[PDB]
Amino acid sequence: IGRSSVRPYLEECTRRFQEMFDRHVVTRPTKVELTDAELREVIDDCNAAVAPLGKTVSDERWISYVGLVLWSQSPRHIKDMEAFKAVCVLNCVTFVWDDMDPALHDFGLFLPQLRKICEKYYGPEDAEVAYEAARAFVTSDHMFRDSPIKAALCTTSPEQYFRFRVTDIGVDFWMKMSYPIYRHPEFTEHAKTSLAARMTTRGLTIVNDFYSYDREVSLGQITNCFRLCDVSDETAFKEFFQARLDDMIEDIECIKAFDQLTQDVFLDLIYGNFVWTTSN
Amino acid sequence: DIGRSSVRPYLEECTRRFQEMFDRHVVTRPTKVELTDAELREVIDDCNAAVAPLGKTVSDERWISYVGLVLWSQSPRHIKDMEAFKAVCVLNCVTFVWDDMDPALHDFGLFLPQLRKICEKYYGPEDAEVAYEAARAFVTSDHMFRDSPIKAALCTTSPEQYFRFRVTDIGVDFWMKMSYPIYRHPEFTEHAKTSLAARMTTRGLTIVNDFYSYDREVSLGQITNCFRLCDVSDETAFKEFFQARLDDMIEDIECIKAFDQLTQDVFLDLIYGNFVWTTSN
Ligand code: NA
Ligand code: NA
Repeated sequence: IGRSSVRPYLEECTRRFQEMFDRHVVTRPTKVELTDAELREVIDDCNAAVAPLGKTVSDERWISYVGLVLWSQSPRHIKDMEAFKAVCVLNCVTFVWDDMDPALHDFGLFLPQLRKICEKYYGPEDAEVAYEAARAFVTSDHMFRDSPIKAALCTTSPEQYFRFRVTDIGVDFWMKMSYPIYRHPEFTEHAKTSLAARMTTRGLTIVNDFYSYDREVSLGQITNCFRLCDVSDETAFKEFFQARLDDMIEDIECIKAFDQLTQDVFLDLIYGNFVWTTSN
Repeated sequence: DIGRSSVRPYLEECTRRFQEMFDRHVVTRPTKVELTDAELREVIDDCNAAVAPLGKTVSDERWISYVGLVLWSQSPRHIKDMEAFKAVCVLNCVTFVWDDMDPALHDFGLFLPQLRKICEKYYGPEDAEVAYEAARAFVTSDHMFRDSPIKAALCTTSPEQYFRFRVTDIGVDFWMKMSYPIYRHPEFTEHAKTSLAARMTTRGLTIVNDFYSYDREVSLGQITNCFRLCDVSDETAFKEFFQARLDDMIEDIECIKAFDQLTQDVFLDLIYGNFVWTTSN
């Protein structure tokens, strides 16, 4: 699996993902607009949060990361741009954290910076919800490095793998820091029960996994669902890829039973993630 | 008509096969946490206080029957905090009583402050907020999904969509988020807080609960039961579906054995203890 690649399938799978979204989601992703002042505030807060780790990060790097939030959130339904900036900052600094050598992970310096971001942008209750989700996420990543649990869950079956990824891909965290953006009671409850995360995990993870496969297997990373099939066998791969598209479609069609605003947000997230993933 | 279907022809054989599966795959027999008379009386007093604003009188016998689920399903070897344990006893019991009420009588303005009072009595400041939020989210979910098209979609589409809904709906995320203070075990605490603990144990709990509640639930039009996804009046179709559900339980148990020893003891004691309590009452 160390020298395997999905490169033969890259164009066809991209085309098929886009065809699926065009058929099943229809509504095209749009990019949330930040003013120059708002982007500056976001970048200032990102830099302050990773400064204690000695990180200098370029504006260009921060802006590439924040594009995920601008594309994946749902601009029609935004009601709180302070929460929106918080998600921009939290997303960005977690990306930088996840790219660092783990041996330099100083939780004592980083967790208080996450808390500071949450207390700046959210009300008291929401700040605790967002902070706990951020804490749980980065703590999980640390716990499962070389854990037998990760090996068991990621190699047993797609169901066990996606069960691990509800947390490990970050979508529970994303939902629990994003609901204040929308101030929509139903969405808030689905975020807090993690049903929102459970409904969107496969569509986010399958896309992310396909486009990270070559890099991740080159680094010995096992958290990728395409490791569960023999990608070098075109027949096995196409069968597995179709099964994953079927998973995404079943989730999308189930999401359409949610209330209109919630379904818009869930579907914008899955489709926006795909656009951002393929653009950068 | 599914409203008249029954799993009664399969009751004995399925009970035997569940027990055979647990004997082979979990091995360690459930044991009952012991409560002193004083501790049991404190639990019952707090249960009665919590539901008194609703005008509910409940008998000691009824509370003790509910308490038994916690005494059987928790893991006595690993207990470190019996205050947390009493909290789970009280929260389990009052939630059972709430769920058995006519929903027309659900006064959240009266009930939620009583849950908060319980949490603040028995837990530290941080844990009290975690347990209360999970209790709040659970009872709020029940309210918002009554007659919801989301419930219909998730519960009729596939077993995977159904179990995704039941991670919350059957209460196991709530259970884990009020139970981790019992054990003060850092790994378990994190699995409870990420809800991986709930996701690992949902199928084993739900399949057992669904099997023994089927006749009751279908007679009331309740759709939250995985055996509605098969034709239980066709023996061949039922046996195939039941085996598939047993396979799900086994795959989860075998995966749970990859967790650290204390965590896996707690997870497996929960699934197997739930089955013992379910069949005894
Ligand atoms: Na968008
Ligand atoms: Na037990």
